[PDB]
Amino acid sequence: ETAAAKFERQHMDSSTSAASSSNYCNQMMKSRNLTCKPVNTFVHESLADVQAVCSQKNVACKNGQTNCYQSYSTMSITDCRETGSSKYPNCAYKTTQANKHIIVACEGNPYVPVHFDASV
Amino acid sequence: QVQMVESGGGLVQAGGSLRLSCAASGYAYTYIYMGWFRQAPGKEREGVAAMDSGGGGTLYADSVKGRMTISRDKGKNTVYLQMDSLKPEDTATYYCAAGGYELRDRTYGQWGQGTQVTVSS
Ligand SMILES: [Zn+2]
Ligand SMILES: [Zn+2]
Ligand SMILES: [Zn+2]
Ligand SMILES: [Zn+2]
Ligand SMILES: [Zn+2]
Ligand SMILES: [Zn+2]
Repeated sequence: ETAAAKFERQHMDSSTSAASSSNYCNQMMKSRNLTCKPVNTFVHESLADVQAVCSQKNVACKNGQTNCYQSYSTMSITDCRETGSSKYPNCAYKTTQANKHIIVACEGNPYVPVHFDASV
Repeated sequence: QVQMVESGGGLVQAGGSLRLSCAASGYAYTYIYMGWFRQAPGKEREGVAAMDSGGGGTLYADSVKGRMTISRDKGKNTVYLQMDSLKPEDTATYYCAAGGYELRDRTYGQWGQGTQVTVSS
């Protein structure tokens, strides 16, 4: 798995415009092999719209590096957060729909996302 | 589209000086890192110098330390390479690059097309 494909497994869902039930994060955190991962975001936009962020607004990454990029547009995202009834073998998540700007770190000679940093 | 504009390459005698200029044209914010890379035939692309948009974060490959100065206009998408005491081993294509981190070229996404620098003997 390249860093780009890890980013797509861990955060992309082009197959929906927005989380489809209060169980979306229970169905997807297990399904993309993240179960617990306390917090995670899926982005409901096409792969090309997410790759286009790597040539938009350059900002600092949380890890101190400086190749992160924040979307000019708000995007549909699902925020997945551990409830208070969730210890790992059975991991329960609160599904929350949001429209937000995203920040990703970008790499490669196809210059593409390899890390989801934040949303704002 | 952002366009990397990039001038100053050419042909000088050993010990001579050149100055490379570069601007990211059409970008409305300020790229945090901009730096310079080079590549001789059949050889790895290697980092030469990088600098952040505040004048800080400066970095140099050891083979050019003492002989090339990078500089930028603070808060702007320009970067310059002043090359002094050039050697035959400095003969290479030199590329402008913007928007990445230090001399980690995989982190850079905007690249200029490169100008020849040749140093005769
Ligand atoms: Zn779209
Ligand atoms: Zn906004
Ligand atoms: Zn959308
Ligand atoms: Zn991630
Ligand atoms: Zn991060
Ligand atoms: Zn390198």
